[PDB]
Amino acid sequence: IGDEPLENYLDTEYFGTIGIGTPAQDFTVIFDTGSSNLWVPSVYCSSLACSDHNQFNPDDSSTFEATSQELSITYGTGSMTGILGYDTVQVGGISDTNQIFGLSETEPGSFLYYAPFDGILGLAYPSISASGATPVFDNLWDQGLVSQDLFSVYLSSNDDSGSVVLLGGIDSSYYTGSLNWVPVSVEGYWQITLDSITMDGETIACSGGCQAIVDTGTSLLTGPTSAIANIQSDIGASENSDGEMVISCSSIDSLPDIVFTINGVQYPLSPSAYILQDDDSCTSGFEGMDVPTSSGELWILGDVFIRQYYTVFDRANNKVGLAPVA
Ligand SMILES: CC(C)(C)NC(=O)[C@@H]1C[C@@H]2CCCC[C@@H]2CN1C[C@@H](O)[C@H](Cc1ccccc1)NC(=O)[C@H](CC(N)=O)NC(=O)c1ccc2ccccc2n1
Repeated sequence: IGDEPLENYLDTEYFGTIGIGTPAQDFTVIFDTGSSNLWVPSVYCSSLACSDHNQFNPDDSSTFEATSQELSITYGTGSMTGILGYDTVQVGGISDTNQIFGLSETEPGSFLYYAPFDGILGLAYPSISASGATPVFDNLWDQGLVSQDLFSVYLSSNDDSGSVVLLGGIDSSYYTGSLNWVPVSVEGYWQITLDSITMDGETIACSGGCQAIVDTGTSLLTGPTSAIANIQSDIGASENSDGEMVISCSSIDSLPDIVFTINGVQYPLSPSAYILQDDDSCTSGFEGMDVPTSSGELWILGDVFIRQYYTVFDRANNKVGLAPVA
């Protein structure tokens, strides 16, 4: 069982350190359950974002193996192109030998330039991995480096330390009650069916159900634009002249919970969860973002949600487990 500590950066980004190569070259990466590739910047990249982050240098590792397979990934925000290579990846105390990963060659645009972290470590299914690159957790399982085919995630609140990804285990001290298991509706993302979103026992979005993903790599709780506007209206949020969904810090205390029903079970978020506070600057924890799929538009249950619920991602089962944080 491997234990990867995560830094909680401003309750907005959670990343941990990994080593790549021999000897290990270190990188910070988002542990991202909404994607499946591992990549880091490399010395082959001249983009601005590569210039202000740690760069992998294959010529300094005795265990690197080149490939000629190319890689291209577009995220919600940010994108990269690169080349795949193999090396040993030290993650959560495990030596992940023979791990295929991306060496960036372009990282265009500005979001990544300002980001504290170097790269991304995807924890989703191989079906959404670009160039069909074996994801890290799949490689760990395939090599028998974890005995149970599952991992769990605790994300801390209030910028505290203690966030972790537990590779190959579940630690019950992080949660109250027993885990509620939710079947994966579509295997690619960790995608599940949301049954309803309610406030004061009135349904306010996702009438008749809707698809959602559990995504540690997304800060906010996102959903279709029109539905989110309604929610924002419902919690009394309004965009300021600077493009920021502002809310009076007094509402944290007046407002009711917003309840997510998942596999027939209620998962409330109190105002203190769905409203972000920073010394009398309070923004909405909801953000409108349209994510079209075959099935339907996706909701994203990001860090706003995950901070409240210890999450188990079970590949043996194809289930997500949830329970309220301790
Ligand atoms: C959703 C949003 C608020 C924009 N947040 C993010 O995107 C953060 C931003 C972070 C900083 C920069 C680098 C990426 C990380 C991780 N991501 C979360 C990350 O978990 C994100 C969640 C997501 C899923 C689907 C659609 C959009 C967004 N996943 C992704 O972005 C995955 C990555 C992949 N190729 O597998 N991308 C897609 O699934 C993707 C992107 C663009 C598309 C355009 C047309 C058709 C299909 C498309 N699919």
